[PDB]
Amino acid sequence: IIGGNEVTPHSRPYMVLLSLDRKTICAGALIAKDWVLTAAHCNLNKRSQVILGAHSITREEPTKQIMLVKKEFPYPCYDPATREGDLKLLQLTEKAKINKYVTILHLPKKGDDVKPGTMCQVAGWGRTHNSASWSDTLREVNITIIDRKVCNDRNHYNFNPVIGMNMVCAGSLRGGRDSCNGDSGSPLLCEGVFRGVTSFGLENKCGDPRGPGVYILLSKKHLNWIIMTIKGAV
Amino acid sequence: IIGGNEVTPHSRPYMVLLSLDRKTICAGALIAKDWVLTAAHCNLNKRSQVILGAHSITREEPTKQIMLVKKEFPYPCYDPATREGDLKLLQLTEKAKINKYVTILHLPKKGDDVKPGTMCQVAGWGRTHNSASWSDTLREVNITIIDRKVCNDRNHYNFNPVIGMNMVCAGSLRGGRDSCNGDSGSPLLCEGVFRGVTSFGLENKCGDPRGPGVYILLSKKHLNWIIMTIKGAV
Repeated sequence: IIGGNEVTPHSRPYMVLLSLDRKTICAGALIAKDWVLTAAHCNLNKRSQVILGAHSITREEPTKQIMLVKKEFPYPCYDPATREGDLKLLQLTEKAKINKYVTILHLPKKGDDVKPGTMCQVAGWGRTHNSASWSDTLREVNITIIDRKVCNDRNHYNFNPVIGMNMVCAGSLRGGRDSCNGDSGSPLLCEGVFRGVTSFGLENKCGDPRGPGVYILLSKKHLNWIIMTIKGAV
Repeated sequence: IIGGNEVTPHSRPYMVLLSLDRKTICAGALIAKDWVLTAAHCNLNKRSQVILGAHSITREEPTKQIMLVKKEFPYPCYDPATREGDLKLLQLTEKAKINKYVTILHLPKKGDDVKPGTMCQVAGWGRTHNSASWSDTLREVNITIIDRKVCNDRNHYNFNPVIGMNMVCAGSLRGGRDSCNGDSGSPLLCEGVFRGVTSFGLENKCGDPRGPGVYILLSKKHLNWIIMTIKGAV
């Protein structure tokens, strides 16, 4: 997260810290006791870890719950080329113990787009401005969705890549306010409601005006798949 | 087809006439002896007929090879909301008789994106100008590829629907030359190469400058699905 601030320890109990390996981490959201929603491009291995109730990566916290992935459910229509439908569902081998520091983030009751100018927040352990490595403590920044037509104009992504109707832009026309490397998969909340999944921006150009954050919109389509997968398995 | 002309009987032996029902028809392309490529939104029913070597819908022709669909293969990631990935492979119960009036249209070698200004054409038995009734004879129109960026400008689709990198726009800036209802599924030919499949325009406004024809681009992802589907047997 760039241009944000360190949140109050455990003030965002739905945040999931995904420790992929020693060189990369991602974020996610607990949408069910045994289900985590993250980005499809976030690669997991035997060295990865799904941590709940955390604030600091290193610090040993009693609230943390390190869970295991029973099975990965990437969005079948994911297109790694443009990062379309960049969503992946993590089924946990055991139900997370829901409490005050570990809670569920409910899905959007409807999959409607987000109007430009709406205010949204984004949390994560990704890198910041004055740093190259990830942030040890959770951070969040306030941003605003940019009209997707602007998201595609010459001052921005300029059809490279194209931002479709299942994606939202958000950040700042001036920049400085944005999610970075490590925040991928972080749940995008607008006006207090889960609306998207952090997907991508300009490589190494986090916070740069031309690369406002891009999030997968929890549209009707995506929503129907998510719900179908939670109940489809056992 | 609007703004075109009646082709020479059987001068486009690769064209497939899809008689869906009594109220609707579509077009397609014979990409293999027993394989027809058409649009996913073209609905077929028990009494639908895949007519080959046709020119007239009504008139009786000895070059016609009335076929039947053995199984439909719609694009697994086709989105009916945005007509995204609007494609469908039809497997015929029996292979066709390749002759002078019945040919196989070759698949693109590379899933390139046609450059703006390129000359292309489209044939179909769809409706024409001032003549709301579906043409009885096959027709083709010479069209040009319209820059995707322009295809999304305010003076056009204005990012709604949004035309992605997997879709191309062709027709005319001044309008008048465009594919129409009934021409769905028809193959887009550019420089003599199969480059796309007819998908949509503007409801009852084909030929309108504001809404140039949108064609699914035969990109790599799409071509692979095609080549991967045929080989599959079970």
